Amino acid sequence: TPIKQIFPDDAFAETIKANLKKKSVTDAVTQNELNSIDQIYAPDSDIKSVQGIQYLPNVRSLKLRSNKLHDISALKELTNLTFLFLNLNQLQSLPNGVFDKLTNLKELVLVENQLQSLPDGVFDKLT
Amino acid sequence: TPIKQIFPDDAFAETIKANLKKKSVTDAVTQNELNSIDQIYAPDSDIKSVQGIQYLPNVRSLKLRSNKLHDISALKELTNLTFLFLNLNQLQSLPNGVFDKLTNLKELVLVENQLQSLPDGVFDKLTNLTLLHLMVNQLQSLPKGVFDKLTNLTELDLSYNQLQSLPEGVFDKLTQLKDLRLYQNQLKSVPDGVFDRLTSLQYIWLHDNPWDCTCPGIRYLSEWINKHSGVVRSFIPLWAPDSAKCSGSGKPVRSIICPT
Amino acid sequence: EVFNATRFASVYAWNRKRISNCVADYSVLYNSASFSTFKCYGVSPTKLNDLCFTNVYADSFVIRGDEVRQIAPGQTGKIADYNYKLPDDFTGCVIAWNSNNLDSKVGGNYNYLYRLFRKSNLKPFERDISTEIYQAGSTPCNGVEGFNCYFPLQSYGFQPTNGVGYQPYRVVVLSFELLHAPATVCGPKKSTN
Repeated sequence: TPIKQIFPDDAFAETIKANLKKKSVTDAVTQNELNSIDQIYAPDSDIKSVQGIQYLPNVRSLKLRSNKLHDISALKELTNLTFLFLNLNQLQSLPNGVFDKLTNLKELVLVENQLQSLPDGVFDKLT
Repeated sequence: TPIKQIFPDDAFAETIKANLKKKSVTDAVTQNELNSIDQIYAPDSDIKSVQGIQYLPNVRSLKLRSNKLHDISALKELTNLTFLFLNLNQLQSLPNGVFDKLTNLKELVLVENQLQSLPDGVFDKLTNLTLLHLMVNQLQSLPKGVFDKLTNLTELDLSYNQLQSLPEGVFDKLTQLKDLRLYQNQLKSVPDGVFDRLTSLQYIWLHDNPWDCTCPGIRYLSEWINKHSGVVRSFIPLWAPDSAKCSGSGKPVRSIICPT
Repeated sequence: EVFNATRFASVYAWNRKRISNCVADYSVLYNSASFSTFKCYGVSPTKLNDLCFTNVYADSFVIRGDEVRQIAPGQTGKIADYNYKLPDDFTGCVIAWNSNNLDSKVGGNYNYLYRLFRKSNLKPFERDISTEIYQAGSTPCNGVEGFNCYFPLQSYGFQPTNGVGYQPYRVVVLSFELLHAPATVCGPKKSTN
């Protein structure tokens, strides 16, 4: 049964239901089968609302061509990432405590690092 | 008005979501429909913590499961928990004062309890109970006249206990002994004053009872029931006529002179 | 052989019958009218011939006679949770036989010992007619007068003038499934004039 006031994203849901080219509309829906995609490939994907993402752990790398998204919430409890690409020019600080479990990161790109000072023991555990 | 902050714990929120088959957290419910809800299905309940339930005092069906929490002393501040139906002996410590507030309960049975000190006078003023359970009891002494006004005893379930003795003259006002069995027991004292006016009795129970041979107490009744030995049977496969044998003396019947 | 046997197999010696290619004569028992209380709902004359279950998967459980009418939604108990869970599909034919009157013997009936509680349930896709015994105490006293022992063998109380209200009842569940399996007969027809 159709329910109103559920999906905030129109373009994202439309492209999800269109790019896959499903057989028909009379099929059922679930969450485990829908969330089989862990790497989202959507050009200029500007999804901001990531609150309550604890029910969707399988995603690891999120691509965002959203220069406007300056929210620190994207890195408060997102510690499963292995790649970084943020065009946040006015980045004058880095959140602390995210290194508690970050051991699956392989390659990162940190351009325009305006940090004139560095913290102690920042790389100490990165053996 | 939006209501949030309902689930503080992250894992408890997921457990509630899985148990109550709620897909999302943006759904709306009403009080009148929930009040009519007398069935709640929360299978595979991974209820490790109880924090967060204090703000929902209007639930008719509950669910509780804890295999590690032996200190349940938090029950004192817990007003809405009525469904306590679990079977596990792993609970070694028994909290005190469980019965002080637990009056809102609908169904609650408990067996094989390690209650060392059973409070005296449970039936003082609470006479509104219909189905009473006297299961796994240890009351060794009873107040005198505690059952005076309680002439409404109709349903009696006294089996499955560790009863040892009975007070002197407990079933005095009770002149409606209808159905009772006294096996697997260790009775010490037979109540007195129960056969004085009970001369028009129609049911009598004497099986597996050590009647005293002290003359002239029960000699008449013993002889009368012995004369009708063709009806009374036993449990063990032994010669029935030889069962009726008084202990100790061994002399014949006609040679006994009853003193005094 | 079963429903007309004097020494009826007790509750602990029940037998499961596998019915194949056999059309049960429901029109005989259902119209016998020997039992006044025919609270059997679910059968119809126009759908009687199509009740040809290729694989009859019938489940049986035990309940006391006085508690059969005390079933209401939103209620739970250990009797139902220890033998078989009762769903909301309790509507069905009450196949209850009265064999208590046919098991009367001179000298009293002290050998009939019923077992109300079983260790496990009738597991699916498996057959079990075992006679395992469950005791209610850990340390056995073996009849010696002492502490921490009880008797699970309750006296039957078979008085000659006792009440007749202890008649047991059992209800079975019959659901039809159309799987990938053939069939040959579903019902006969009565020859005309």
